[PDB]
Amino acid sequence: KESVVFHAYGGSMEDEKEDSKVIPTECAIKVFKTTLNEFKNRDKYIKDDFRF
Amino acid sequence: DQVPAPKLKEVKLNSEEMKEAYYQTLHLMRQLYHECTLVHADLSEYNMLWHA
Amino acid sequence: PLFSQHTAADKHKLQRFLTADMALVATVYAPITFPPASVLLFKQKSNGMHSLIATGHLMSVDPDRMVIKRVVLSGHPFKIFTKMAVVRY
RNA sequence: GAAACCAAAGUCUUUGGGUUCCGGGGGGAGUAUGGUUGCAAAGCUGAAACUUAAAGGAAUUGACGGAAGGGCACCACCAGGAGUGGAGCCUGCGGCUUAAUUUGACUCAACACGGGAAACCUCACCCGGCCCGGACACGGACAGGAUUGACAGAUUGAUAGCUCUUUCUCGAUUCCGUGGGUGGUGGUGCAUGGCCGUUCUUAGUUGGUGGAGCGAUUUGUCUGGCGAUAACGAACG
RNA sequence: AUGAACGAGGAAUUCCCAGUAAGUGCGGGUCAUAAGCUUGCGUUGAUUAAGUCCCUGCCCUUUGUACACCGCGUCGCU
Repeated sequence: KESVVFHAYGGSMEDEKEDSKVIPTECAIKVFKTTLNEFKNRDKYIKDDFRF
Repeated sequence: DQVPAPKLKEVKLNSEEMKEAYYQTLHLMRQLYHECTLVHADLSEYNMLWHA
Repeated sequence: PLFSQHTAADKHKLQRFLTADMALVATVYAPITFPPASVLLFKQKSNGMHSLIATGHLMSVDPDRMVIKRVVLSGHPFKIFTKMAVVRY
């Protein structure tokens, strides 16, 4: 309802950086829905958080 | 192989496997409450996946 | 020669005929001559009569000035959806 | 008076009491140069080249608040009721095959909707076959025939002259091309009308008169918890 | 004849405030043949509430409001 999960195959980065994160072969991309008016009830768990 | 892990509700586990899954869920909840200092607040059968 | 537009860009579209008002560029293999230079164009009309057609000056000499021949292919769209078309011929 | 405002910022096109300084669209720029004062920092005086069609001043509303309140509704909620979602199945949707499994419609505002419970019809879709129902006008052919229809056999699903053989009928009612009209459940409902649905079954919409303002605009179309009350009346809903 | 699933159904969600839901049939449309659909009609018939903005939306009101600045670069020849 709020996000869509897509399975995809990740690429192999040719940059030999020592601090480069290892990309998994299979990845999941979650894209949150931004055009749906059903998210008006989610403010209860965000307004109570001191970090944001 | 681009197949997502099935949910805990849709998994047909045996009695020992169900007990092991319940113990793992309890341990994960204890680790989240104590070490991660966070409450999931949406923990259910559809929020848990069984893999290996 | 080959006739082209006299624009400022790199590619020059080939002109398949000589226009009566547009100023064109005639491009051909020729002995090299340093500009400026008066340029005259003649044709045998009949019985060795040199007829004048066009005139101008000599621009810079270079083989890098490419001439592009174009062909446009026509098609009649016989089915139309919104932003989608089915075209034949 | 541009107004904000001002008993002076009044006695100003009905323009003249005396006098001093100072501004001339915006930047460059209070910059450079020169002079002068200064221990110095600096000060006083102070350009141009070039650059732009605006820069600016007062007041009036509010698109929008990431500003806050109320108020409304079993297409929202509480108290519940009966349910669906779980079974089998009927019918609509997609996905999949199929020659076709026509198509329109995709949140409420599509999905037992298209009066759509389709054996033929319907029916548009697939396969096969038949007819012209080419109106009309021109040119050619045509009476010593332009043609139409047809028994029997071959073929054909078809007592389909549909084509051939077999040759029997028919009297311009035509035939072939040229233009050009019809016929389409063919394509655009993102080209239209009409009708319908929806926002919304909401609770609003517009005018007229009076008063304030040069004007945009304002009051009405109303502060309060009786009382203020430059406002009063209409019309649609 | 055959007798299956189906033991009141998670997450989630629909309609409903009185002759109302719900049960119950009947008639019309469709219809050569026909209703699980639809439109109507009677029959039997209640519990809860006389409220709220808690969810979903919608509606008004007042308060102001007509992309300001500080934090994209090195080298190369003609």
